[PDB]
Amino acid sequence: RSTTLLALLALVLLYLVSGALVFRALEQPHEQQAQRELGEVREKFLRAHPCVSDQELGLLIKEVADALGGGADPETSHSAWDLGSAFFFSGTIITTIGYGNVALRTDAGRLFCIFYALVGIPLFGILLAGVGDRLGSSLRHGIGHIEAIFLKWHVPPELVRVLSEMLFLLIGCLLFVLTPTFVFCYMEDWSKLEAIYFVIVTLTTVGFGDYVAGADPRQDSPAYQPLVWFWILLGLAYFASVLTTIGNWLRVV
Amino acid sequence: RSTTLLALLALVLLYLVSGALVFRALEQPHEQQAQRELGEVREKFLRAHPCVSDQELGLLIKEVADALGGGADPETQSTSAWDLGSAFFFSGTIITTIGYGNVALRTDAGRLFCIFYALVGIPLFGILLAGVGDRLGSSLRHGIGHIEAIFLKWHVPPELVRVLSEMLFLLIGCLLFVLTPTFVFCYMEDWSKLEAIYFVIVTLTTVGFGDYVAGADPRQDSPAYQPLVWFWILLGLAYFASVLTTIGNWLRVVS
Amino acid sequence: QIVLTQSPAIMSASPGEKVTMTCSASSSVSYMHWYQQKSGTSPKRWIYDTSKLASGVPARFSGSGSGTSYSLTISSMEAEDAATYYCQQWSNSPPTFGAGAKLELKRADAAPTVSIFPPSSEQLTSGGASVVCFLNNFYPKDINVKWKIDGSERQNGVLNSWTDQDSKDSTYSMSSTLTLTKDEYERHNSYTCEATHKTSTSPIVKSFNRN
Amino acid sequence: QIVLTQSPAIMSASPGEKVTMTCSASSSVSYMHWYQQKSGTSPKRWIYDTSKLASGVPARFSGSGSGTSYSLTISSMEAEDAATYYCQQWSNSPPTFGAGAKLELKRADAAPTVSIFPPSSEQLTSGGASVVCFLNNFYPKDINVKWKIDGSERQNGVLNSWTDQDSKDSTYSMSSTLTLTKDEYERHNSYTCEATHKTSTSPIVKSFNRN
Amino acid sequence: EVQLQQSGPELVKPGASMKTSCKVSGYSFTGYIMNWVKQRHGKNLEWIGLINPNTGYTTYNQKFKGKATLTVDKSSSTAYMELLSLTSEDSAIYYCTRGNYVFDYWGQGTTLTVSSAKTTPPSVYPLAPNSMVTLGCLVKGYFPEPVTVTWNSGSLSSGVHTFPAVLQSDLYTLSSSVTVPSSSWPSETVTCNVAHPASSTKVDKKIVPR
Amino acid sequence: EVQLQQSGPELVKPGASMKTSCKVSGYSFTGYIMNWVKQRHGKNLEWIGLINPNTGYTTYNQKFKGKATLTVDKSSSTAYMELLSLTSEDSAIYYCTRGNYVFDYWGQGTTLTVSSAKTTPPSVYPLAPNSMVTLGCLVKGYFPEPVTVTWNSGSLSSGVHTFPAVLQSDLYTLSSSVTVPSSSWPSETVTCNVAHPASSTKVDKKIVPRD
Ligand SMILES: [Ca+2]
Ligand SMILES: [Ca+2]
Ligand SMILES: [Ca+2]
Ligand SMILES: [K+]
Ligand SMILES: [K+]
Ligand SMILES: [K+]
Ligand SMILES: [K+]
Ligand SMILES: [K+]
Ligand SMILES: [K+]
Ligand SMILES: [K+]
Repeated sequence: RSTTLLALLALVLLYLVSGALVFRALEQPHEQQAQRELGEVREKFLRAHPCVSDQELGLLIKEVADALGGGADPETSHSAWDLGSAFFFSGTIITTIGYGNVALRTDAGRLFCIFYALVGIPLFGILLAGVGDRLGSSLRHGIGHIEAIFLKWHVPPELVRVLSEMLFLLIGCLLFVLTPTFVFCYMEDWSKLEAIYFVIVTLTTVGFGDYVAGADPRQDSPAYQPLVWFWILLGLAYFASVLTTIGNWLRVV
Repeated sequence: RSTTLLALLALVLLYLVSGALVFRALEQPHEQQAQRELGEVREKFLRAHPCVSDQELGLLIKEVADALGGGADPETQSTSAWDLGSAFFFSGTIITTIGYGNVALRTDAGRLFCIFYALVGIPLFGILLAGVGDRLGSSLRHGIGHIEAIFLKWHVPPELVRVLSEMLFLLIGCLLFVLTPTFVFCYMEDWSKLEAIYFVIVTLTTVGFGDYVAGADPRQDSPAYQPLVWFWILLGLAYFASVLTTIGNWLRVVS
Repeated sequence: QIVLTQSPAIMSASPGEKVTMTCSASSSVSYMHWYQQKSGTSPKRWIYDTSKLASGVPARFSGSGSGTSYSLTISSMEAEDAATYYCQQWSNSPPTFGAGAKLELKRADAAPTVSIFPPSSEQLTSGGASVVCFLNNFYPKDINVKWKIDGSERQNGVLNSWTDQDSKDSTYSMSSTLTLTKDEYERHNSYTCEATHKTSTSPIVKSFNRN
Repeated sequence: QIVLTQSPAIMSASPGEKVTMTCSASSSVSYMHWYQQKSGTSPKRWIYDTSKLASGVPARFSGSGSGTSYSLTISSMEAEDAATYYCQQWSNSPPTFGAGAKLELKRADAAPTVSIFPPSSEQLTSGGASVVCFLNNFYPKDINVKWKIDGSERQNGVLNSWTDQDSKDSTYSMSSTLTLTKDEYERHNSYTCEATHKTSTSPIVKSFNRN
Repeated sequence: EVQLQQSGPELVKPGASMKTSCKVSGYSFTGYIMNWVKQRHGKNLEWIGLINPNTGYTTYNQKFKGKATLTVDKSSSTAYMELLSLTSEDSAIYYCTRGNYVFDYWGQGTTLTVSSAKTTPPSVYPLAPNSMVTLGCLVKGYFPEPVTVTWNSGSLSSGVHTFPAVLQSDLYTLSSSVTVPSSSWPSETVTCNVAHPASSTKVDKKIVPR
Repeated sequence: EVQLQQSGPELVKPGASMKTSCKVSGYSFTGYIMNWVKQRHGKNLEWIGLINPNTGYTTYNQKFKGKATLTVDKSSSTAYMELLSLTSEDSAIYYCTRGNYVFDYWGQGTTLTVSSAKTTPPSVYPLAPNSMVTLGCLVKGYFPEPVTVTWNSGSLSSGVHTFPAVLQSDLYTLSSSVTVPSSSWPSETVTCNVAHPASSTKVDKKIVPRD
């Protein structure tokens, strides 16, 4: 194990460094794109409105930046701390996803968040194990019946078990990965790529926060907005198995 | 247990609803004020600049918002977030499942690579963490034994000494991985003690909001600093893994 | 879609009275503006940004308010202040206005001088029959007109026209015009125009016989 | 803060010739503007936003570039285009300018007509002694003037004044004035003005002896 | 003196479109946002939309999205409003007004009438029946507005009311009253002078006792 | 026709301050940013700062933060620049120019001369010595600009170079050359005429051949 852990550590470091090289290569070229876009917007505005000095437009952008920083929203509801959005935020905590697309501004908010998480994550952890098993056993009950069809075509039952488990992690995938990606494509005006990126960043509990469904009842399908927390809960369970199977494979080799 | 799970599920929902009420109560008033301040800024700008319509100032603010959202800085008008140091650190935030996100991928290639980087990366790091955890346990318990034996030397009961050691274990970890870093970051990042604790905990819970990130500050000429923290994360997480599993047990005892 | 409510829609003030009209907003607004309009002319910016007077506006005018309630006040009512006053908001697009508050001068009550006029010969030859009633120089504006043909009321083919408050005597006047075919007209004989005003418990009735 | 570098500072064209003058920026800018200036007049907006022509500007003028390198081009030089061109930026406060590039008319090389004048009696009586050299009607502009007192070069008390390219003959002219005390003047005898021009391998020299 | 000078009243058929103008003077047209406002007798003053004359930028009240097109001519510092497929609901006074928060300067307004009615001269009928006597003129079945009534060519100006016109069967009707001492009539002549400029009609009626 | 009319040249003592004006016409003064730009022969065009004449908002070049105050009078649509504690290095041409990204209209410029010098009339010295012959005038120790130099009262104007004046220790010096056929001189009297309006000085010097 001594050898193992130091070997494994070095492997991970190399992985990180090679990850670093790949990311820098892909991302460093486009670093200043948002600065260029802001500059484009400023200069285009000065051209359109000669009563505005570059310096007066300057303060506007700083004052607007501070407002947005405080959670102001470009308006042309929209409350990120209405009961629906605040529920969803609390959800982001216990799930360890932590999008952060909306930040806490109050020291009281932060203090409470600490205790809320410290008590909340394990509580959810317990329920997750629970929901995992309950669905797992129920799915396994389903798995047996599928195994019977494979059994009655004279497939060796160990092959059938793996075949069923593979089908297990494929039906789950279709149910929880593909449906949402399609759903989000339509609902969020994202590309199918943006949607899978969101889904996986979400279910891995990484939760960058560059993409968020929002669980914000807006209109048209307001029920679905907080309902996606259901997909998250169910999805997280499926993905737990997926993560362990990938993990076990690495252990196996 | 099916009855108990429904009870547990509702318990979590109540917990979320109570969380939601507290968060709204504490955070919504400031968010409403921020909205009022944006509106005050627009109304002053229209009074100052008669050649600008409400709706044209509206597009400016929306376009500015999108640019700031992409990580544009209001303070500058010139023209590395993806220097080898920060890019390494970014990769670190993925496999740890922390995922600060204080810098976003802009390329479709970047996102596609991230998917497979994480899918392979997280379980790999999971394995290493279990390893580091086991090692950590052995190290501390063997070490705690010597001071544990001093309690045994003054004739105290063995079953008492186990729990004393268990409590002592928690104290050791906190000093090393909670309090020291909070004090470290307080000085290094120019945060408040509470901001630092908030960061530390949000980090070790692997929540990783990204409102607070150690090293991120553009000004600091300390790139070696940022990965050094990533070693604290590696050691911290196993400690907090134990804490998180144990507090679950406390809740198991309560249920 | 912010709604501004001015009530009452019409109000009256003796010279030297302090007058205050209020504007209620359906949701919060940072600033309220006010316009003055006199019949025949466009609205004039009167007060802007809640309490700022536009150039010519005399000092006897003030504005005030905040949130969802705003007010225009006249310290002492003058003749030239009789007009319609509109609030408008632009804290939210689109900008919107109150339905306006018409401020009339108060004066001594005056009974309508009532006149009735039978169809001219000239009009009958064309086949139309218009009976005209002038209720002139009365105050207040509250008035009811009824037409009777042979002592039974008629409420059909009647068109009414009111003047604005007279700029000199502050009275009102109205016209009522019964329009009949020559046939309907010639069928009946007694035409009476009956006016019900505050200045009398007994209607004012002017009449003629076609005879 | 941002520095705009115009190289070369001076350039020359015959009419019909293509002219390209460049503005390199210390750091990237989104747009370059250009001004034309002629002696005795304010700069004029010539090209703005890199390639847009101001109202009067003839079509032979164009602009181009991006980032740190921008250029102004005359497809076919005309005589009226001899002038100073400035680039300027306002992608970063404060807005900044180039030093300016002078565009001169090309013409046949011409030798300077050189003349030396001793101090006038009138000036000597007040105790000053100005020796004046006129270097007249030469092309190109590049010229070096050396003063020699009893064979020994002198570069102190020397004041040079140039005219701008003549609008008729396209030549340059300059005056050089060695200003001495009467005392320094009266100590020596031989005063020479020596001009180094493209038109000769052997310097152009006018001299006089005080006797 | 900042000034907004609008074009004159317009009459158009149902379904037709219409274009009205507002020339600004005393300030820089391109420096300030231009707006149009609709005033109908029944309803509130209603903001139609704005144009930025410098950028050509336009936004419309949702209520007028399809109806109205704002444009400007920078060179003549004139703003234009076009209204499409007109109904009687578009009969109103329209103003151009300047401002981006408050409407600080307004035009004199232009009256739009949407009507299938055709230029018709009035029939003018005399109204004959104390110290004072009241006579009148009924002026009926004219189109379009206005008419003017005077009495003895303006020699009678005190004791004179002209009532507003009303629609009687898709054309206009009004009357005018004059009050004179009873000694005066029918002792001496009282004649109303009616002008309808649209129809070039100028008619005098002597008031004769019944 | 947009027009920026600057006030006339300014002569000030070292340490004193100077206020200069820029009156606009042909556009709305308050609709556009007003800038000030410094032109000195040995240096780049320098942006001094800007005022938003509608808001009164000012920004300065860090280099001029102490030196310059910009104000506006909206009623007279005039921009002002004040320069404080004036040094030799402040002597330049100053422009008011309009714009918020490019300078689209410029005033005609105003010249500032910082100098201890008192109104001093010039000393005029004659410069006397192939087909052609060159004569000259040395015009030295005068203040302020300008002087007018003619030859035989302007009847002799071809073959003339008058050089730009140069400030040397707070006084101006210039020279004029005239080239005439040697058959002309000394056959014909050639006099240079120097006028200094400031000092109401008119001097005529005949060029006489040295003995
Ligand atoms: Ca918000
Ligand atoms: Ca919400
Ligand atoms: Ca028309
Ligand atoms: K963010
Ligand atoms: K986890
Ligand atoms: K974020
Ligand atoms: K996580
Ligand atoms: K996370
Ligand atoms: K996160
Ligand atoms: K995040």
